[PDB]
Formats: sequence, C-alpha cells, structure tokens
Amino acid sequence: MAGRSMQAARCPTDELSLSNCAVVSEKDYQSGQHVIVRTSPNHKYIFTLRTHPSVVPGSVAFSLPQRKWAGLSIGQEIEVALYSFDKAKQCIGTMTIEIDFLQKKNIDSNPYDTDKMAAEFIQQFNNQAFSVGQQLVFSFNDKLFGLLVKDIE
Amino acid sequence: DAGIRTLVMLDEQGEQLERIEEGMDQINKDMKEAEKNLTDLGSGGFIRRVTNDARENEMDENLEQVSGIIGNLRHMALDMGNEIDTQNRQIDRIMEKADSNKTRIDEANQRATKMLG
Amino acid sequence: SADYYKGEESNSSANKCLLKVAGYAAQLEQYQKAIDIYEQVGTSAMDSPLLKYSAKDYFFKAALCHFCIDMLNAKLAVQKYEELFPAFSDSRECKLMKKLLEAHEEQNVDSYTESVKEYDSISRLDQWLTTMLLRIKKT
Amino acid sequence: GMDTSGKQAEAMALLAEAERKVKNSIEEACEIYARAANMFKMAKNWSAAGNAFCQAAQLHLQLQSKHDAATCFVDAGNAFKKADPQEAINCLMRAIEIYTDMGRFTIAAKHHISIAEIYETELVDVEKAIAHYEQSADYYKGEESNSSANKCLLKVAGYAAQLEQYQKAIDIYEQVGTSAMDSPLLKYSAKDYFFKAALCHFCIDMLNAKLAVQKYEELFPAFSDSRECKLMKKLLEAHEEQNVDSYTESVKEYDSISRLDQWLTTMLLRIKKTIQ
Amino acid sequence: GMDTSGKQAEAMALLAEAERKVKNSKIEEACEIYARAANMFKMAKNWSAAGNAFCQAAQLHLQLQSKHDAATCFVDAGNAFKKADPQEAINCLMRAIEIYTDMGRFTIAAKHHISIAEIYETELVDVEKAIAHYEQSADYYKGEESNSSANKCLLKVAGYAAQLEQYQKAIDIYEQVGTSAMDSPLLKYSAKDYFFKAALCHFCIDMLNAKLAVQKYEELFPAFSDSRECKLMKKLLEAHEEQNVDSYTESVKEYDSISRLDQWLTTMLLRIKKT
Amino acid sequence: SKQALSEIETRHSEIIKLENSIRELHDMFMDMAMLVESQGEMIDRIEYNVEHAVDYVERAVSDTKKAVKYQS
Amino acid sequence: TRHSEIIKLENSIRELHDMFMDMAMLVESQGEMIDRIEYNVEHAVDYVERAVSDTKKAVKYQS
Repeated sequence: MAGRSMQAARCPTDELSLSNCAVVSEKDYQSGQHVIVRTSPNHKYIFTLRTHPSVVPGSVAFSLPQRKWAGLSIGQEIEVALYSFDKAKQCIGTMTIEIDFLQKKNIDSNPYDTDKMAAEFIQQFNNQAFSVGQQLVFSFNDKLFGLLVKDIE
Repeated sequence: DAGIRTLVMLDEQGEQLERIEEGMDQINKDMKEAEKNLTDLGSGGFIRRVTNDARENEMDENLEQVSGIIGNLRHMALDMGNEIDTQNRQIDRIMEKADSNKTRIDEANQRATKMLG
Repeated sequence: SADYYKGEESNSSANKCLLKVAGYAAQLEQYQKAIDIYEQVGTSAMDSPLLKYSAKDYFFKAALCHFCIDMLNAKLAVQKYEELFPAFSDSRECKLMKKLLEAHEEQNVDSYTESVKEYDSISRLDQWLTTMLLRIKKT
Repeated sequence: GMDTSGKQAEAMALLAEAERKVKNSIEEACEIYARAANMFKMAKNWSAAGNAFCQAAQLHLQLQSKHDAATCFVDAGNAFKKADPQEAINCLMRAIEIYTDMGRFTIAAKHHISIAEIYETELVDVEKAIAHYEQSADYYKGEESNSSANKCLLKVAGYAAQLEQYQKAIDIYEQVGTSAMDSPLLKYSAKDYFFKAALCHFCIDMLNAKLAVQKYEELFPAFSDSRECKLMKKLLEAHEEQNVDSYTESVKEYDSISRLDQWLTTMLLRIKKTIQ
Repeated sequence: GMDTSGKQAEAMALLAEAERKVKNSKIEEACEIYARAANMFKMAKNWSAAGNAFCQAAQLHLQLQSKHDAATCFVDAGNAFKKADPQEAINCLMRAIEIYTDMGRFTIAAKHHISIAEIYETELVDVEKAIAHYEQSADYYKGEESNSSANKCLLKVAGYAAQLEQYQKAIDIYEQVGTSAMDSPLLKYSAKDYFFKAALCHFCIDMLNAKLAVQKYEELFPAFSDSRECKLMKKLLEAHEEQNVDSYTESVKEYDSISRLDQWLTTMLLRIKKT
Repeated sequence: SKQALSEIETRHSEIIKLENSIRELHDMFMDMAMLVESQGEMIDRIEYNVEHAVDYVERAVSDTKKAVKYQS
Repeated sequence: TRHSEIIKLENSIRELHDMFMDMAMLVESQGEMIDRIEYNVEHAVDYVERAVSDTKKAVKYQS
C-alpha cells in the first residue's frame, strides 16, 4: 500500500500491449488492480494492473505507448503503490479524444463507424485509468490508431 | 607583469630558504658541540579575404600576439614551476632537521634534569 | 642596507635596493647615478633566467633616463642597448621609443602624444614613467 | 578492529593509574593522562579525550607551567572540534586568553581565525564570526600582516552587505580599493571593489549611487573605460524611468558576457525588488 | 671496477672491528660504530647486506636506552631494504610506525604508511592491502586535519577502486572531494573533473540513470555545462542510446584530437563503449 | 550573402569562449601572485625569527664556553 | 590553417591550466607546511629558552 520498488520490464504479449494495460507478474499484484507508478517526485502515472504468468516476479511490464506517454525505459526502476478509484467522483462520463495513425505506411481514408469505435474503446478499456493528454494505441478493425486523450467529463 | 613578479618573488624565497637551512645546520652543530663539552665537564594563415575582410586584419595581429604570448608563457610557466618542487623538498629536509634538533634539545634538557636526581 | 647585505653575502636584496634607490634618485633629476645603477642591475639580471626577461624593463628605464641627455647619443644608446640584448627588439618599448624619436626629430608633438595615448590605453603607465614622458614632452 | 578496543583499554588503565597517582599526593600523572588521551584519540572515540586532556593541562598548570598546558588545551579543543563544539570553543577561548597573557599576537590571531571558521561552519552565527574576524584582522595589522587583515576585513564587509546595512560594507570596500590603487599588483581588483560599492550604493538610493560612481570615475580615470562603470551608468539610467525590462536585458547580457559570483545576482535582484 | 671491491673491503673491515669492539658503556660505542659500519656498507652499494647490517645495528640500538635514534635507524633500514626483500622493509617500517604512534607522531607515521603502501603496490601485486594502508593514512590525516594529504589519499584510493571495478566507492569519494572543493573559494573549477570521473563511474553501471546523473551534475553546477566534459558526456549518451558504432568512435576521435587521454580514462571509456 | 554571414557568425562564435578562457587564466595569475606574496612575507618573518634564535644560541654557546673554561 | 592554430591554442591552454592547478595544490600544501613550521620553531625556541634559563639560574644558585 505504501509503495514498493519495482523494475520496469518489456510487455509480455502484444495483445496486452494493444489493450494498453500495465502487465505485471502474479506474485507482484493481482489482475485488474489499480496502481500509481512513481518515476520521480513529480511523475506519477495511474495504471490498471493485468497479471500474466510469463512476467518474471518482481518486475512490472510496460508497453511501447505507455513508455512514450510516461517516458519509461526498459529495465527502469520505479515505485508502485496500490490505489482505489473514487467512483463517486472519478467515473468518466464522456471522452473527447483525438486519433493519429501510429504507422504512416498503411494510412487509409476508409470510413470508420465512430459508434463501434467508442463501444470497442469502452469494452477494451472498461474499469481502466485514463487521464487528459494520455497517449495509447487502439486497435479497431484490425487497424492501429494512436489515440491522444484530449478531454474527459 | 604578474608572471614576472611571481618569478622574482620565488627566486627571493628560494634564497631565503637556503639561508634558513644553513642557519639550522649551524645551530645543530654548535648545540651538539656544547652538549658534548658540558658532558665532558664532569607556414599557415590567420587571414581570410572572402568579402574584402577589412575588419579581420586587426584581429589577426591581436591573435598573433596572443598566440606568441601564450607560447612564451608556456615556457615561462614551466620555468617558474620548476623551482617550487625543489623548494618543497628543501622544506621537507628542514622539517626533518628541525624535528631532530628539537628532540636533541629536549633530550639534553631531560638528561640535565635527570643528572641531579 | 645594501652594503650590509653585500657584506653578509645575502644576495637577491641588494639588486632590489639599488633598483629602488635609482628609481628614487631619478626623481631628483640626477641621471648619472640612476644610469649607473640601472645598467648594473640590468647586467646583473641578464644572466639570471628568472630575471633575464625582466631585465628588458630595466634597460627601458635606463634608456628613458638616458633619453634626456641628448638625442644624438640616445639613439646610439638605444642602438647599443639593442646590440647587447638583441631580444630587446621583441619588446614593444624599442619601437615605442623609435616612433617617439621620429616624432621629436621634427618637433611633431602630435605623433608622440598619439603614441603615448595608445601605450597608456593598451597598458597603464607608472607615475615615474609618466613624469619622464611629460618632461621629454617639455623639450 | 582490535585496535580500537586495545586503545580504549589502555586509555582506561592509564586514567586509573593517573587518578591513583594524584590521589596519593607530579609530572608523571600529567604524562600518563596525556598518553591515555593520545590512545583515546587513536581509538577514534573523539569524545571523552577532551576531559583527559583538560585534566592533564590543569595538572601541568598546577606547577606554574603555561606553554605545555596551552598546547594541550589547543589539542583538546581540536579534539572537541567535531565531538562537541561547545567545549572546543571554550578551550580555544582559554588558549586565546593564555596567549594574550604571554603576549603571543600571532597565535592569538590564528586562534581567533579558527574560532571564526568553526562558528561559520559548525554553529549558526555571523555576528560572532564577524567580531572574531575583525579582532584577528586588528591583531595581524598590529603584526604588520596587512594581507590577512585586509582579507578578514573584506570578508566582514561581504557578510555585512549580505545581511547588515551597507555603510560598513561601503566604507570597507572604498578603503580597500583606495589601498589597492597604490599597490601595483592588486590595483586592478580595485575595480571589482568599486563595482561592489557602486552596486551597494544602488540599493541605498539612485542619486547617491550616481554621485558615488561619478566620484569613482573621477578618482580612477580608467574606471571610465571599465565595463562595470558603463553597466552601472546604463542601469541607473534605466531604473530612473522605472523600466524593469531594460534592467533584465542588461543583467542577462552582463551574465552572458561573463559569469557571476552568485552574490552579484542576489544584489541585482534585491535592487530590482524596489524598482516597481 | 676496483672502487666497489675497495668499498666492500672497507665496510666489512669496519663491521668486523665493530664486532670486536662490542665483544670486548660499551653498548653506546658498539652501536655508534655499528651505525658507521652500516653507513659504509650502504656506500659500498651491496644493498641487501647493507640493509641487513643496518637493521641489526638498529636492533642493537633498541637494546640501548634510546627511542628516537632507534626509530631513525629503523626508517633508514627500511629505506635500505626498499631495494631488497620488501617483507623486511615492511616489518621494519611497521615497527617504526608503531613506535611513532606510541609517541603520538601522526605525520611521520602516515608518511611511512603511504610509503609502505606504495612499495607494496609498485613491487608486489597485492594492492588491496595497500588500499587498507591508504585508508588508514587518510583517516590519520583527517584526524590531524591535513587536508592535502587526506585528499591525495582519498583520490588515490578512489582511482584504485575505479580500476578494480569498485565503482560506488570511487563515485562517493569523487563527489565528496568535488563538493569540498566547490565549497572552498578555490579549487571549484577542478570539481568538473571529479564530476566527470564520477559520472563515468555511474555510466559504467547503467545508461538509463546516466540521464538522471547528468541532470544532477548540470543543475547542481550550471557552469559545468561550459566544460567540454559535459558535451562529451551528452554526446556519448546520445551515441550509446542507439546501436550506431560511428557516433562514439567519432566522438572519441574529436575529444582525443585536442588532448591525449590518460590510460585509466582511455580504458574506462573503451570498456563502457564496448558494453 | 545570407549563407556567408551565417558562416561569419559561426566563426565568431568561438571568440567569446576563447576570451572567457583567457580571462580565466588571467584570474588564476592574479590569485597566484597573491599567494606568492603571502608566502614571501611569511618566509621573511620566519627568517627573522631564525636570526633571533641563532643569535641567542650563539650567545648561550659563548656563555657556556666561558663557564666551562673558568670552572675547569 | 584555422583548425591547426585553434587546436594548438586549445592544447596550450589545457597544459597551462593543468600545470597551474598542479602548482596551486603544491603551493597550498607548502603554505600549510610553513604555517606548521612557524609554530613548531616557535615552540622549540621557547622550550630551549626555558631550559637554558633554568640551567643558568641553577648554576648561579649553586655557584
């Protein structure tokens, strides 16, 4: 609860990298738990935990979008403290997000149903931490998009 | 000018140090003799004319002088540095001599005190 | 004090004592004593590597003191001083007095004043040196 | 290591021997106490060595000795330097009193400097440090040691300007600059002192600073050519009109051309505080 | 070369005469003539036997009621053995140091400690023991407040720790020395080298925290930026962040073009770049 | 031209650093001169003390010689 | 030509800086040593003065 030292690790599975969930080992924590990762006195990032057997104990695995947003480094030392969301105040009502393709090789002009986009975003990221300005990768119609959180309500 | 003054002062200090060492040696010899008698009593270019370069000639002369001055100061600094190491060695030698002389006088005083009782 | 120091075999202080004596004496408008003491100090310090470079200043002082005697022998004195110490040519003092003599040869005070102003601007002058320069100007 | 335990045991045994010898009653007790304190110091237990040294010094003084007792007291103060500054300070004051009694100006000045250093580094006090530095400067001036006295006076003036009113700092800086003007080697640094004086004058008032810088320019002709005088003139002109932006621009330019001492920045900020 | 044979003959004759005299109050004369014989043998340039005879004379003096003469003879015997069996010199200097500390002479004791450490590390291969001697000398100097000697000992031990892969001790010592230099009005400029050395020590441990270390060095001492050491450090950081070989090679060539790098610095840089 | 003047400014960029380095050396020279002067005065004081000590030692030696000659 | 002169000047400045730091450390050490020797010689002269005064007074009292 007070916070424990941890070593940043590589994301174990690409599917969880797409899910943009903080992947940890079974012994470190339990799947679905919410944590705050302290990288410096001024750098605290709220993540959602998703345990996997392949993660070595004592290490916290991060995906590339997470490292980009938080400026993490493979093998970097951090602190992790368990936290519980205040659903009475912190429940998200609306999410206005800006989306920019991560890959420029396969940029397309195909139309996308934004309703299905929102539905899949909620389904994949239900009960997960999101903050203004956060960056992640979202898979829709098997296409990767770079989502940058703009406004929350 | 500061360099030159430093050099001359170092010279004077070295001579004075030699004088004091001689004095200490004389002190030691005389005190030893006195103690014994008492016991017995019992190619390139700095210019670039690209677009006339009328404001680059004076810089060259200043740079030339500075480069020459630094070259001379290199040897000058080496010469001034050479003396200090020798002075420090002489200082260590006088350290030893003074300690020895002090111990001798102390032991002589102790012997003088102990002879009566 | 200098005589006592020489009698005590204590060197490196008689030279400075004589230098200060000459500097003081030149104030009272007595040149022969100053010239003799300055040349003695210069010849004593010429062979010492530590003071050999500084000997140039002594020669310059002697030349300045000898300048007031007469220009005819002053040029010869400068030439003689240059002859015995060819490295003296490296010092800017030689060219400085050469330009001053060139200006004085035709009573051109403007050139001498410009040279003195430039020398002061590049480096500060001593009170004794400034006094001698003004006295030469009065000529 | 066994060294510490052995030295501790030897010190205890020697203390017991000296106590027994004095109880029977004389220099043997003093020597035993001194040796025990030396072993204590060897053991790295800086504490409790000062008591033994003080006992040895008192026993030695019991037979009218003053020199060995004074040296032992100085050594005890050195031992207490980090163990307990309170006792080191007391021992150093006692040594100063003894040396003044025997008329040792140099030793007294050295002890006055050491006490000021300890006060400024270990304890929290500047007025006491200033007084000790001034006393040491006076002693060394009496001993014709002008360099150290001038250094101490400059340090005191800097402390006063940093914390106290500037009249003492102005006086000390002006006197030091005037003295340096005659000194050939150190005449150049007089510019910095006059710069500090002008900057300090800036704090007192604008017109006073203008008059002071004009007087400095008149007294020292090359001060006109100095960059510091130009900066002070430009800064006074800008502050006369209540223009903070030009003040900041000049400060930044001066810092860029040459670094700062980390105190000139503080004085510049303090001056700018009242610009409004 | 008849001079060496003549000196040997004279020294052995003097030693034999000293032995005869001592065999025949007598202790003082025996010790004096034995010291003279040892001096003559030393002039004879037979270093091993000269040192043996000098140490024997020193022991005989120890037999007499005298301490300072005994310690002087011991240190001279140690110097004589310096060019002989190092163990005998080590033992003699250890006994001399013990006697000196018995009388409270810190300076000579620490000098002898440094001398024995130096002879052990230059001639023999065991440098770790010399580390202990250097640390003891540094502690003694700190007790005596000898800033110069203690600083030299700390720098030497930190350098040897860095050479021996003791990165943390070296970095701590360098940081402490640099902070001490910066606090004093003088020596603050040399602090840059200590920071650079300390940063190398840290960089060899890892590359991720090198950014934190360089940030600390920059903000703590902003003027450190002007030093080309910080420029080289950031260049090395950006070079090693990517698997590009040319970057660090051209960086080291550019830095070496100005001034030659020392052996320790060169080997440390090559080690860090390789790994 | 724009490129030519950009190059001229780039060339001038090093002048400031060189000037700072030279002023650093000048400050070092000024400090060293002060330390040399302090050492000189201290050595002169020590030499005066040594002259007094040797004079007193000579007087004491003369007195001891007189005492031993008369007593003996 | 510019590179050659610039690098020569940089090497000269570095060498001068190194030797100046060396002599600065040496001068600080020598100043500490001389500060020590002043006190040491003062103590020695005081002690010898005390001893010789004791000797003179004792011999005068005894004779």
